[PDB]
Amino acid sequence: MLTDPIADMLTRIRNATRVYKESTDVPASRFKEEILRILAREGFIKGYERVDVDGKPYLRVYLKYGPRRQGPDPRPEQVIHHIRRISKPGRRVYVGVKEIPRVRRGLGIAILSTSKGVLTDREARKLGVGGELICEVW
Amino acid sequence: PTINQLVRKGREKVRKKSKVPALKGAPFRRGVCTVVRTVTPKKPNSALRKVAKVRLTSGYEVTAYIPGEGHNLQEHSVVLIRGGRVKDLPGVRYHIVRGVYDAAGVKDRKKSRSKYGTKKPKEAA
RNA sequence: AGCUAGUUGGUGGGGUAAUGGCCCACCAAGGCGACGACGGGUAGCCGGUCUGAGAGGAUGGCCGGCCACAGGGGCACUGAGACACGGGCCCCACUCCUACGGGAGGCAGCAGUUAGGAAUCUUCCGCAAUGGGCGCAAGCCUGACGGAGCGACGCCGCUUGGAGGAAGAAGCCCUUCGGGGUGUAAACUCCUGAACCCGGGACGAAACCCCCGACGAGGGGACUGACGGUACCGGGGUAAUAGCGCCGGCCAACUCCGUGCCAGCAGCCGCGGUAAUACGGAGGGCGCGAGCGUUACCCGGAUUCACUGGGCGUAAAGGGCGUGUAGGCGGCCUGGGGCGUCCCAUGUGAAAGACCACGGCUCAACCGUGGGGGAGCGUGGGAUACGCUCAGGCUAGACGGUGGGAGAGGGUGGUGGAAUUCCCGGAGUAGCGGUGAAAUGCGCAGAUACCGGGAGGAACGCCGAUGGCGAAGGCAGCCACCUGGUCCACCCGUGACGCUGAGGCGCGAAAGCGUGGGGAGCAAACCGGAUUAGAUACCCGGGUAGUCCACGCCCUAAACGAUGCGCGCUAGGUCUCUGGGUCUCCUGGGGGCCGAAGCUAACGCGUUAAGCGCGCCGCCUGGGGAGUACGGCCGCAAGGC
RNA sequence: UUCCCGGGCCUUGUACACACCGCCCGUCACGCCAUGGGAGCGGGCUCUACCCGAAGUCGCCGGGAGCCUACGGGCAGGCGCCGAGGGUAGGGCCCGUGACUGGGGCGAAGUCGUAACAAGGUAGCUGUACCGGAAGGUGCGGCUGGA
RNA sequence: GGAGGUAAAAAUGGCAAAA
Ligand SMILES: NC[C@@H]1O[C@H](O[C@H]2[C@@H](O)[C@H](O[C@@H]3[C@@H](O)[C@H](N)C[C@H](N)[C@H]3O[C@H]3O[C@H](CO)[C@@H](O)[C@H](O)[C@H]3N)O[C@@H]2CO)[C@H](N)[C@@H](O)[C@@H]1O
Ligand SMILES: [Mg+2]
Ligand SMILES: [Mg+2]
Ligand SMILES: [Mg+2]
Ligand SMILES: [Mg+2]
Ligand SMILES: [Mg+2]
Ligand SMILES: [Mg+2]
Ligand SMILES: [Mg+2]
Ligand SMILES: [Mg+2]
Ligand SMILES: [Mg+2]
Ligand SMILES: [Mg+2]
Ligand SMILES: [Mg+2]
Ligand SMILES: [Mg+2]
Ligand SMILES: [Mg+2]
Ligand SMILES: [Mg+2]
Ligand SMILES: [Mg+2]
Ligand SMILES: [Mg+2]
Ligand SMILES: [Mg+2]
Ligand SMILES: [Mg+2]
Ligand SMILES: [Mg+2]
Ligand SMILES: [Mg+2]
Ligand SMILES: [Mg+2]
Ligand SMILES: [Mg+2]
Ligand SMILES: [Mg+2]
Ligand SMILES: [Mg+2]
Ligand SMILES: [Mg+2]
Ligand SMILES: [Mg+2]
Ligand SMILES: [Mg+2]
Ligand SMILES: [Mg+2]
Ligand SMILES: [Mg+2]
Ligand SMILES: [Mg+2]
Ligand SMILES: [Mg+2]
Ligand SMILES: [Mg+2]
Ligand SMILES: [Mg+2]
Ligand SMILES: [Mg+2]
Ligand SMILES: [Mg+2]
Ligand SMILES: [Mg+2]
Ligand SMILES: [Mg+2]
Ligand SMILES: [Mg+2]
Ligand SMILES: [Mg+2]
Ligand SMILES: [Mg+2]
Ligand SMILES: [Mg+2]
Ligand SMILES: [Mg+2]
Ligand SMILES: [Mg+2]
Ligand SMILES: [Mg+2]
Ligand SMILES: [Mg+2]
Ligand SMILES: [Mg+2]
Ligand SMILES: [Mg+2]
Ligand SMILES: [Mg+2]
Ligand SMILES: [Mg+2]
Ligand SMILES: [Mg+2]
Ligand SMILES: [Mg+2]
Ligand SMILES: [Mg+2]
Ligand SMILES: [Mg+2]
Ligand SMILES: [Mg+2]
Ligand SMILES: [Mg+2]
Ligand SMILES: [Mg+2]
Ligand SMILES: [Mg+2]
Repeated sequence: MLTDPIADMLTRIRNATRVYKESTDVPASRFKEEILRILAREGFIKGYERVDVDGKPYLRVYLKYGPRRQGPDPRPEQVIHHIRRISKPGRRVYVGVKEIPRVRRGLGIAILSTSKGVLTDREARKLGVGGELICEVW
Repeated sequence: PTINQLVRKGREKVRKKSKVPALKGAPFRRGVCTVVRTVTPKKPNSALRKVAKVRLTSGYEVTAYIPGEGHNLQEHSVVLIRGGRVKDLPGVRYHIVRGVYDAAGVKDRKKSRSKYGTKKPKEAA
C-alpha cells in the first residue's frame, strides 16, 4: 500500500547497489523526483529519466559504482555506503538551522525539505531555513 | 517497540531496593545485645563466626557479625550497627563497629586499627 | 473503573475592594472520566544543585522568588493591608500560681535546656556599617544585620626544615651466608626561620548635624568603629606534630615467621584443612597527607527501560485464531488556506549561580566589574517543499462485474460394504486365548476354528501422497440440499473506499461438567495373574465413567513454522498441486528441497526470509519462590484470565 | 562372533567433563527465617446518618423589662441558621497480633525409592482427568525439543 | 522395494577440592 514511498525508494536503490544493477524503476512523484535531482548534483547516480511502464510513469535511475578492486571479493566499493530515512511517517522530524547534524563530519550529505524547496545541509545552512530532515547519505 | 507504543506504555524505571533497612538508611544505629553466639557457615567453608542478635531503637531484632579476634559481648551490652553483609552467613546483613560503646576494640591488633577499633599504641615505636 | 447534592446550568438576591454555587431561594437535569475522573500512598514548588560526552536520571540543603503554618481546630474584630508568630474570643491537650471561685502562659525569633537520635554549636560583643519602624530634627528601638566564639563538616592556602653526608654506622628483615634491604635515611656540619618577644598600627566613615548660599543646587567645617590593638608593617628570635588505608586478580605494591577448613579475611571471583605474597604479626613497598578509611544515599559505569541508543525461531519475550470500535498511519496530479513546520524583528526569560575576560584580598578559596548566547511563551511580518484541512481530478492500492476452475471447508438429511462383539440354527472335537516364557481366564454345561441367519454401535481399507482445504483448532465411504473462503481469464464499472488494531465480540483439539438418549470395540479408576527386594507400573485376562448423538457449559496446550498482520524491493536451479495462453514454452496462485548477495552468537533463514525498508498491535528485562498467595472478574464444579 | 570381559576406527545421542564408580528428581526426619489461611482480638485514617453543640459573623425581636448626648436611632440583651468539637450507631481501606494449618526458601556428608539425561533400560515433554508413600503411573488428544 | 519399523531382565556410588 506504500506507507512511505520515499523510504521505499531509498531501499529500491539499496537493494540494487548491493547487486550492482545497471538501473532500477521506482514509482513517480515530483517530491521523490526532486530528491533524485539532489542525488545527481553530489554525484551518487548518473541520472534518471521519466520512463513509462505499463502505461504508468516510473523513474529509471542510472546507478553509479566504484572501480573493480583487486584481491579476493572483487566487488567494487560502493559510492553510496549508507542511506536511510530519518523523518519516518510514524515519527516526524523537524529541525531548524542551529539543529543540523554534521553528517559524516561534512563528508556526507543531509537532505531536508524546506520552505524554499528541498535542499541539502550546505545550502540550507547558507540560506538559513531548515525543516524536515528527510535522509542521510554517505 | 513502535514510537506510538512509547507514548502509551512508556518506559519503566528500575526503582532498586535497599539491602539495608536501617530506618531512612542512617549510617549507624544503636542497639542492645540479647544473645552472643556462633553460627556455622555455608557449604564451601567451615568455621565458628561470632554473632549477636541485636534489638535496635527501631523496635526490630536482627543478627549482626562480630569481627576481629576476641571481644566483650554479653547478654546486656550496648553496641553500634555498621551495615554490610556476610556472604557465608545466612540472615546476617549487618556489622558491628568496635571501640566506643561497651563493645571494645580488638586489642593486640597492629595493622588495621581504624577498622576493628584499636587505638594507637606507643612502645618506643 | 466508574465519580458527583451545591453536584452541573439558569433567574433573582446576599456578600466582597472585585468575577464566581463563595453563600441562599426557585427552575432546568445536568457535569467528569482509559487523553485515566474518583479513591489510596508520597511530597512544599522554582531559579538552581549533583551527575552524565550528550540526551537524560536524581535532588530542592546554604542564598534568592512564590505558597502554606505559629501546641491541635474554628471564628471574627481592628485596619490601606491580617482571619494576624511575640494581638483578641472559644473548645481540646499540657505547664504553673491560688485564700479553690478563677487566673497566667504558647522558642517553627536569638542563644540555651530536656527528650529523641549516628549526629549538629555561643544563655558572646555592638548599632560603627547597611537596612527597617517612628520623629521636622536631636535621637530611640532593632538577637534584621555587622562581627567574634565552638566543630577538620567542606573547599582553599601553609608548616613539621633546606643544602651537604659512607662503596655506604647501629638496630631490624631476607639470604643459595659470599651478600643484599631499610638507606642520604639517620648521626654530624653550614644556612634559612613556623611559632613566640617588642614597637607601630588601619581601610571599612561619610553622611544625617553645623556655617555661607533662601533650611534648594553648590562650597566649607566638625563627630562617631563592636570587630580590635585584630589583620598588616618594622626589629629580634627557636630545627620545630605525622598519620591512615592497601600490597592474589580487577588494582599500584613481596619476602619471612606464626596458624593448620581452627583462628579468621571478604565488594565480586573466592582464600585457609602443613611449606598461604588473600588469615595474624614483622620487614619492605605502593597510594594519599592534616588527613586516611568505613557505613548510608544519588548519578555514572548500565546501550541491564535502549528518543538519541536494545530486543522476541532455539537464550526472558508473537497474543490460540479470526472479526472489528476508538486510536495510530496512509497512493498519484493541480489549486485555496497557513494549524504543525521554518525564518527575521520585538517583549519576557529577576538577581545570584554556571561559561569567558579583567580586577580586589601578598596566591587561591571567596569576591567585584563587564560580555555572550540558551531552550520556552506572547506579538507583528514572511515563506509553502513536507505533514494537516478544503475543493477538482486520476488510476497502479482496494472493491465489484462477466465466464470458468479445483478442494477431506462448514451444517442438515438419507445411505453402502468389510470387520469386531452378542444371540439363534447347523456341523464339529480336547483344548483355546495369552507371553520373552508362563499363569489368571475361557472350555466336554460342547469352547477355538467353519457355514448360514439376526441385532447393535463405532470407524471408513484400496484410492492416499513427500497431496489438497480452512484464519486457527481442525477436516477422509457415498449421495443430495443449504453455505462460506479462494484462484484464473477478460481488463468492463466504482473510484482512495486502504493497512493495523487497546477494549469488546465470535470461533476454540483432547480431557472434564449438566440433562436425556446410546453402548459393539477400546479403555482412566478398579480387581485378578505373572515380574521384582518391593509394583499402587511397564506384560497378560476382565472391566465402570468416558470415547458416540442432540442441546447448554468449560477456554486450556509443545493451540508450533516455539517465527503477528499488510505492502514495496533483492540471482537462480529443481519436485509437485491447481488456472490460462500464439498449451515446445511463457505466465498466475499454493505446498517442498538446494542455494547469489545478505543476516545471525552459531545452528540456520534465504521472493512461503530469521534479508533490506515502512505502518500498527501484543510481549521481554537474571534464576528460584510462581503462573503461587491476596484482591477483582468468570464458572455448576474442576478451574481459567 | 549371536552372548560375558577388555580394546581400535567411523557415526549418532547427551542435562556427563576430578567424565556412568557421572548426574539428578521427589516425599519423609531436624534447625532457622519470611509469607498466606485462620475462631478472632487490637490500632490508625476515612465515609454516612442522627443527638448535643462554645466563640463568632449574619438574619428577626429589642417587648409587660435596662442604659444612651439630637429618640419613626444606638448599646446591652433574647431568639434563629451555620458551626469547631464531643457522642451514638453502621460501613470502606490499611497495619499489628492469634492457638493452629497450607505450601515455600535456606541449612557440607541422615531415610525411602529411580522419575529425567545414552532407546536412561516403558522415547521424552505436555493440556486435562483419575489413582498411588514419593519421584511418578495410566487414559484421551497433541508436539519433535526422538527413531 | 518404498513403507509399516525390534527390547524380558537388574537398583545404588557421602561432601568439598589443583598451575
Ligand atoms: N532447593 C529447592 C527445593 O529443594 C527441595 O529439597 C530440599 C529437601 O528436600 C532436601 O533435603 C535433602 C534430601 O533430599 C537428601 N536426601 C538429604 C540431604 N541432606 C537433604 O539436604 C538438606 O538437608 C541438610 C541437613 O539435613 C542440609 O544441610 C542441606 O543444606 C539441605 N540441602 O534439600 C533441599 C533443601 O536444600 C526439593 N528438591 C524441592 O522442593 C526443590 O528442589
Ligand atoms: Mg564539526
Ligand atoms: Mg510533608
Ligand atoms: Mg550514559
Ligand atoms: Mg511546639
Ligand atoms: Mg514567640
Ligand atoms: Mg543521646
Ligand atoms: Mg544600625
Ligand atoms: Mg539607620
Ligand atoms: Mg643499616
Ligand atoms: Mg577608617
Ligand atoms: Mg617579620
Ligand atoms: Mg600490580
Ligand atoms: Mg606457611
Ligand atoms: Mg602475604
Ligand atoms: Mg599478610
Ligand atoms: Mg586483601
Ligand atoms: Mg541509562
Ligand atoms: Mg547505577
Ligand atoms: Mg531506542
Ligand atoms: Mg537485549
Ligand atoms: Mg527451554
Ligand atoms: Mg524460550
Ligand atoms: Mg501465532
Ligand atoms: Mg506465546
Ligand atoms: Mg500522504
Ligand atoms: Mg502557520
Ligand atoms: Mg538570570
Ligand atoms: Mg479527493
Ligand atoms: Mg477501465
Ligand atoms: Mg483485520
Ligand atoms: Mg472445547
Ligand atoms: Mg470431549
Ligand atoms: Mg457427558
Ligand atoms: Mg479389553
Ligand atoms: Mg527389581
Ligand atoms: Mg488392560
Ligand atoms: Mg506444528
Ligand atoms: Mg512458488
Ligand atoms: Mg536454504
Ligand atoms: Mg496483531
Ligand atoms: Mg494453569
Ligand atoms: Mg585401523
Ligand atoms: Mg560412541
Ligand atoms: Mg548410576
Ligand atoms: Mg428619630
Ligand atoms: Mg428613627
Ligand atoms: Mg488478622
Ligand atoms: Mg494474621
Ligand atoms: Mg505459619
Ligand atoms: Mg550436616
Ligand atoms: Mg520415565
Ligand atoms: Mg530410567
Ligand atoms: Mg524412560
Ligand atoms: Mg496426560
Ligand atoms: Mg494405574
Ligand atoms: Mg539408598
Ligand atoms: Mg571444601
